[PDB]
Amino acid sequence: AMTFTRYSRLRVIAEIRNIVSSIEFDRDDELFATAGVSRCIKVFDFSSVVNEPQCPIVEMSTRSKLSCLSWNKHEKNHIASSDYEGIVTVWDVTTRQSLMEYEEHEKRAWSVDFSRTEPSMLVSGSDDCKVKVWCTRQEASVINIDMKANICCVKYNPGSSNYIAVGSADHHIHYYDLRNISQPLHVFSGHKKAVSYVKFLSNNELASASTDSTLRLWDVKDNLPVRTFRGHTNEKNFVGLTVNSEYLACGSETNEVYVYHKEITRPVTSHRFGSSYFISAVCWKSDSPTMLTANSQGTIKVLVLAA
Amino acid sequence: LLMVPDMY
Repeated sequence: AMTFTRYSRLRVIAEIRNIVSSIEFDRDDELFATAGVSRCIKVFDFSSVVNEPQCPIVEMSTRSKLSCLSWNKHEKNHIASSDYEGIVTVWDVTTRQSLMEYEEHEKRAWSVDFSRTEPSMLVSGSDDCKVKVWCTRQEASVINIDMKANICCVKYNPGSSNYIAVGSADHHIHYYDLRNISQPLHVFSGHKKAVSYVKFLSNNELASASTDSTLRLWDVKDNLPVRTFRGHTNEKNFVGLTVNSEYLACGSETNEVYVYHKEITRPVTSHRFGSSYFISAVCWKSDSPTMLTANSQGTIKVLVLAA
Repeated sequence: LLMVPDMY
């Protein structure tokens, strides 16, 4: 561990005081947004949160409980949401208007992700067992993938809009090339329970979380299992997963945030939240040691890895 | 309640 990591703890540097389902930085890591069961997307200024004694600069009320947020990687002011009615909405946080309301899903949509490299493209996954690919210039879905089980998470590859990872209630990660959706490129088995999150560390490194109380690392160039991470408790809830080039962080049903270095299977450190409660959302500030966290009480903390 | 679905 000493070769790979210089950290032993997480420091709390700010706190905002139900469930927060999603917490995400905008394109420049300047603003962040929260959303969840209270039917409200709240936008905060990160530097104000860190420097001050805590009010959002924008709030947008919604028709349904929110499951996920994804900021646009090109249009600074645009953010997508998925909700419990199945609706995938693109919002403008300056005008507060919904720019697009995509309504084809028949059940709760659990996840939405805006592509980094083709930024008008966004993908969603739903309890209706469909993955839908959307373009912000078109009202109808561009691609539909009919799957056999509830979709819990979808994520675009960071280097190409042709590939998506799909975490399924069937316990597998389905990795698709959107140029030919008749079969996935590869289906990664290993998790013993539903796959609740998928996130990329890099073009070829995919991480997942599952209610089998593990995170797993996968090689999507050569289609190989790499590593399994253990320590946290996650047997039933969406507890959050965030990764960067070197680190994975996830929530726990013990109301603790866990951090792993990608080369080491047991945690570098953990943090007991001030709160019966579970961590519900986490987000790294890009490749820095700073991260946003939130729990089922609605408390938000800014944490930083420290020696 | 934020419960993950599971086909099994």
